Amino acid sequence: TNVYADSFVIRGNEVSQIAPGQTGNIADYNYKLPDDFTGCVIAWNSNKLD
Amino acid sequence: TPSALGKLQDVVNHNAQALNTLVKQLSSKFGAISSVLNDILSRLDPPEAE
Repeated sequence: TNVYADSFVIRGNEVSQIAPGQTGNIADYNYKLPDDFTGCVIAWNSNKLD
Repeated sequence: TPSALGKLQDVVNHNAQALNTLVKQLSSKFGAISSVLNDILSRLDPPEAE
């Protein structure tokens, strides 16, 4: 029905916190996903640009 | 001979024990951590509490 594409930049050891039900600085106070999140999490290294 | 009126005594005893057994199962722990809900939601994470 509708697709939302959230975009941001984090470190490498913080990519695991994007999964649902995780706990951390990025998961809690920066970007929280519900326990029943439907979608795909995509991340790639952008050290050459950022 | 109290067994004479046992027909109605059994009825009232079944009516009593059906409610007492129903409320006794409320304090049970079927494959769970605690019988009460306050000690589960405030101790476990939402992904696992549900």
